[PDB]
Amino acid sequence: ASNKSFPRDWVKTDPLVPVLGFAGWTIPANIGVSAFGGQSLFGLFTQSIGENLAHFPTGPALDDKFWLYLITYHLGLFLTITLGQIGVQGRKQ
Amino acid sequence: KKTAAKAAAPKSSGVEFYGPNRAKWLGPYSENSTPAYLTGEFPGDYGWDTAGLSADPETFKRYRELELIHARWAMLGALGCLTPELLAKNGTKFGEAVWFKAGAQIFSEGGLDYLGNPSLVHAQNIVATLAVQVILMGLIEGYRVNGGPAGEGLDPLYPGESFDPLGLADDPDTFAELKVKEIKNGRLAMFSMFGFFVQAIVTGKGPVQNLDDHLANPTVNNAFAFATKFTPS
Amino acid sequence: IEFYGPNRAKWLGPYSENATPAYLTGEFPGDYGWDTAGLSADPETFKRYRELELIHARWAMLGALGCITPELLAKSGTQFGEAVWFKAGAQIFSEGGLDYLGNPSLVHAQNIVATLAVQVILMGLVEGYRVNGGPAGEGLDPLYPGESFDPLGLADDPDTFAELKVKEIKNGRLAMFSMFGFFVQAIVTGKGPIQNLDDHLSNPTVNNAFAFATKFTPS
Amino acid sequence: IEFYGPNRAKWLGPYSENATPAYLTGEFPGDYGWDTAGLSADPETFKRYRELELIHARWAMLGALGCITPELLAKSGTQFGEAVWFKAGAQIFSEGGLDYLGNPSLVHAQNIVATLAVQVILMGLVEGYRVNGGPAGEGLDPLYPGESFDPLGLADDPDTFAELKVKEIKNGRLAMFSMFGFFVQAIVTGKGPIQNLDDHLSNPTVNNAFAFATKFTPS
Amino acid sequence: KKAQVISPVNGDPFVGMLETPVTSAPIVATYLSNLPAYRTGVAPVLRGVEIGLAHGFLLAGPFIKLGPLRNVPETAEIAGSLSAAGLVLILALCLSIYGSAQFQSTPSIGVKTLSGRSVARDPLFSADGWSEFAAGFLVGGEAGVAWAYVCTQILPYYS
Ligand code: CHL
Ligand code: CLA
Ligand code: CLA
Ligand code: CLA
Ligand code: CLA
Ligand SMILES: CC1=C[C@H](O)CC(C)(C)[C@H]1/C=C/C(C)=C/C=C/C(C)=C/C=C/C=C(C)/C=C/C=C(C)/C=C/C1=C(C)C[C@H](O)CC1(C)C
Ligand SMILES: CC1=C[C@H](O)CC(C)(C)[C@H]1/C=C/C(C)=C/C=C/C(C)=C/C=C/C=C(C)/C=C/C=C(C)/C=C/C1=C(C)C[C@H](O)CC1(C)C
Repeated sequence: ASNKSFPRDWVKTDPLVPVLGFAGWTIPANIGVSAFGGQSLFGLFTQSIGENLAHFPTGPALDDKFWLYLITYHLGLFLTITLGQIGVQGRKQ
Repeated sequence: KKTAAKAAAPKSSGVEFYGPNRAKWLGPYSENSTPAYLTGEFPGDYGWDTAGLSADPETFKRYRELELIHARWAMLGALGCLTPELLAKNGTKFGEAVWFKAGAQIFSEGGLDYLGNPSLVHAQNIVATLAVQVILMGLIEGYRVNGGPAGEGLDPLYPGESFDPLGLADDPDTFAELKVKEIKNGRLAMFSMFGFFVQAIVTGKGPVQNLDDHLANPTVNNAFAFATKFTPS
Repeated sequence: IEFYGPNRAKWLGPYSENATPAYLTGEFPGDYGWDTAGLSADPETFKRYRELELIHARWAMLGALGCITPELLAKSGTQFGEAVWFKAGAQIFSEGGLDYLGNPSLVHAQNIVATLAVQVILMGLVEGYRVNGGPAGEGLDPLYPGESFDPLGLADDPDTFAELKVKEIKNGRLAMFSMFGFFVQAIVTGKGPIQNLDDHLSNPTVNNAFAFATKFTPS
Repeated sequence: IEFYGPNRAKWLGPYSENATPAYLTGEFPGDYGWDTAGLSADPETFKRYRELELIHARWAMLGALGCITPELLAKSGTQFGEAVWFKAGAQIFSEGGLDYLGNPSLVHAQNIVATLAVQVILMGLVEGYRVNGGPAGEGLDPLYPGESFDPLGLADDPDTFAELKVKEIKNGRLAMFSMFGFFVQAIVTGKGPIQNLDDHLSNPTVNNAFAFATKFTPS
Repeated sequence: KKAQVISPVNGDPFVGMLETPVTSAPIVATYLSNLPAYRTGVAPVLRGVEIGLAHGFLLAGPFIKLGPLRNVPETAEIAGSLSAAGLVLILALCLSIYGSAQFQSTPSIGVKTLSGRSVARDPLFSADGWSEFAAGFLVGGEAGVAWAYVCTQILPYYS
């Protein structure tokens, strides 16, 4: 029917799905637009990650212009990997 | 949970120990089906026989008798160079949590103050520390190569006896896997220790402190900023 | 007391692990069975290692006695200048060349390049004739010749000769380790090793080793 | 880890000279084969030495704990007078007899000759009944009885009991050597052994032993 | 296209369970095999003390931080720990009466493992085994809550 036993490999690990995921999304994620004044969406909150890593135990402020960077960065990072994994065209496309 | 059906010798697991392993190069793997001396059957074989320093079967064994010991030392070496640089940055006095003068603290005020607490071991002698190290370690590694109490010496790579409290050491396919998680994590510990050592030579700050400095400015605070140091002239 | 046999004084004694590697079981001096890495599994390479270790041991023993004698001689009743083995190599440059015994009636070597060239010539000759033989009978044995290098004749009785072999090898190992100690003392404290001896005998525990432990501190 | 057998932890371990004297090969606790003079060759005299060493070991262990406890107790939270074991024997003479725990509500022994006579009577009784047996079952074993002296019942399992034997003997040897140390400290420096402990922990190397090395100088 | 992940249980589409990477993934399967409630070869007393040690130590917390004695210093820990010990006590009572009600009659018939072989029945599922498990739970839970107090009093940067 569907199957008779659960296959113990279901995520077929193709090793260059993740490296192309974040490597092929972050090398164009740090270009530099007019929009930020010459900064990236990977270096402008590198400043932030290190910045509130300085004063360590203080959890950063709940309105601090970098939660936006965290959320909008992962909103694309996860998407590019989840569309990379459907780059298993081994039998479909 | 299903009993991994063994019945045979191979140990495939996912894909780890057979002819089709996972090699090192993604298309330029070892020529002619990987040099003829090593075709699976053991944890940690990936195929770097490029210098070929081990072609005799006894040397293939004796180098691995080094490997597992070396890796296990590096695991505790890594964690034992990580822990108090975190703890001192949180809330705990130590003297100096940096792993250069961690050994020099005996000379400082009164010996070794443990966890910043003046109610503990307080080792004032270096000489007694030397004595206990030599004596107890020479005993223990004599027992490693011979086999004495608390379990006899059967396999010098993996004894697997009353030493293990969990008693996991029964199903052999899951440990065809876990003998390899060992070596993967141990080589991670090896190169983390080279991080400790070469960062120790070049800049002389703690490895945690190197991570903090790097993440404060990843493009500026990295190895290349030390590149003009150590130049003759 | 049975080095030539299975009952040799093994590398851990009664922690011996009497399952010794089978490519050496007695029959050669110095076989103490301590092969943890096993870099001498091949037999011809093992022979090379026996020859090489013998050469290293004899050279190191010569160097070790050369590191003990002149300082004591200049400390007792003679003068050399710098009897400590550091600037004994630079005694030719200082003022009047290298005067042997600290006496201007002996060698008095002015130019070091002449020592250099003659030393290369003589050393090449003696090492070539060491490998392939030559004078005083052609060399038939690479390990121990048995020709006219023993003018007293101590190599008649075989078991005492084998005991002499084992003593030679043990003395050579000790000499190599001790010269390593000499080199490390040359690095760390950079003073006289027999000055070290006198200072540690005068100061047994107050200046032991770890006053000289914060010198090569990186920063 | 095989004291009961040929593979016992011998007197030099790795310099064991495995040609041990044949009149002891395991089968008894504490047999470490260190007979350099050999004053126990005869077997009945050897048995006497086993019994004698057991008696000495138990007495010395009792004395050693008696030398560690009272000083620490009077240092922590109580007072005895002279808790150091020198004048604890003269605490009956000083002012008010020997008050136990330093408290005039306990033993308060005024006359030492009464302690003397009662001590002789009791000790003669217990030693005689120790040799030939008597109460609590007649003594059938001179070394370890097995009768009602083990009210817990730890002597059921034999190999753990033998390990207890070996621990008892080793503890006794350590106690005898340590009480010898106590006596030598009583002679040379004549101060508190735990005062010695505190002073050496406060002064690890400046007052070690050889400040107290020019005291008994003849002239 | 000739690829499927979700399967019925051991073939057999007519038992009301179906296998998913939530239930029958390998790491999840080995994880829930290694928990103390599924080991079957150990004596139930020891499981009782392991489970009790875990649950008492976790149960102590919320009474400490959120109890009615949480602002008065140095005694906010005492009332919390005591209340948690009370809760563990009541859990022990519940285990005892469950033993008195559940295993009070005949057991079931048969049991096999998933990769079929006839495994025997777990000894935790008899009256004696369950009662022993309950005793182990009481001991472990009280020891755990006592350890929670101990751990509060000596801990580097507790707050
Ligand atoms: C009162 C009657 C009394 C009787 C009849 C016995 C009878 C006996 N006792 Mg017992 N004892 C008695 C009272 C006491 N004993 C002991 C303590 C012991 C011990 C510890 C031992 C005996 C043993 C023996 C037996 C043989 C000992 C012997 O030959 O002595 C001859 C010995 C002497 C006259 C004195 C020897 C002194 C010794 C050489 C000390 C040397 C000191 C050191 C060199 C170091 C000194 C200072 C430091 C700082 C250097 C024998 C059955 C021994 C035994 O049963 O062996 C199987 C045994 O080991 N008795 C004490 C505690 C003080 C007693 C108190 O009243
Ligand atoms: C002391 C540690 C040690 C030892 C004894 C060995 C021994 C061995 N390894 Mg191994 N290995 C090690 C560390 C070590 N390795 C580390 C850290 C890694 C991760 C990189 C690996 C990864 C690895 C793989 C993936 C494979 C082996 C293999 C082998 C076997 C044959 C290869 C050979 O001849 O190398 C002999 C090795 C030595 C003689 C050690 C040389 C040490 C000197 C000082 C040179 C090293 C200096 C370094 C290269 C300079 C840069 C340092 C920088 C990279 C940090 C042999 C059993 C093959 C095998 O059979 O699998 C088990 C194989 O497929 N190894
Ligand atoms: C370069 C010098 C040298 C060489 C070639 C040898 C050669 C040999 N030794 Mg040997 N040995 C030496 C010095 C040397 N020894 C010294 C100085 C000591 C005293 C510490 C010993 C103590 C010793 C024992 C106890 C035993 C041997 C044995 C052997 C034989 C087998 C081991 C082997 O393959 O070694 C190969 C060696 C090398 C390839 C040399 C590598 C050198 C590099 C630079 C690494 C050295 C780094 C070092 C570990 C760091 C600390 C140095 C410090 C300890 C001095 C072989 C003939 C065994 C045997 O059967 O005897 C016949 C044996 O049981 N040796
Ligand atoms: C009077 C106490 C005493 C006695 C009777 C014995 C008796 C024995 N011991 Mg023994 N031993 C003792 C104290 C004693 N021990 C102490 C204190 C130590 C620790 C240092 C040891 C450590 C020891 C070892 C390691 C071994 C023995 C062994 C033996 C047995 C054979 C040796 C023999 O014949 O001894 C006869 C002894 C005497 C006749 C005592 C003579 C005493 C006079 C006063 C001379 C002492 C002077 C002394 C050397 C000076 C320094 C004292 C200082 C070291 C305390 C025998 C049962 C061997 C054995 O097989 O065990 C069963 C063995 O291997 N003993
Ligand atoms: C008439 C019935 C009755 C009675 C007498 C109580 C009485 C109490 N309730 Mg309560 N309650 C009841 C019904 C009742 N409840 C009902 C029906 C509900 C559900 C609606 C609740 C829901 C409720 C909540 C939600 C809470 C209480 C709490 C309390 C305590 C408040 C006292 C105080 O200030 O904290 C002082 C508290 C202490 C000093 C701790 C004492 C803990 C127990 C009594 C001691 C246990 C001793 C020890 C464990 C024995 C050792 C065993 C050995 C094996 C080691 C008090 C014990 C509070 C409480 O105790 O929780 C923290 C609380 O938060 N009640
Ligand atoms: C065995 C083994 C095994 C395992 O398996 C592994 C391992 C461990 C690796 C191994 C080991 C090895 C080793 C240790 C080695 C070492 C060596 C040495 C030390 C040498 C020396 C060596 C040394 C030597 C020769 C020396 C020589 C010397 C000389 C000439 C001298 C000269 C001099 C003199 C007269 C004086 C003057 O004024 C100066 C001088 C100039 C100073
Ligand atoms: C073996 C051998 C061998 C070889 O061959 C030879 C030789 C070497 C000779 C030998 C040896 C020998 C020896 C060494 C011996 C020793 C012994 C001892 C030490 C004892 C002690 C012994 C000791 C002892 C008993 C002791 C006892 C003690 C006591 C009772 C005490 C008491 C007390 C107390 C409580 C406290 C108080 O407040 C006071 C007093 C009064 C103080």
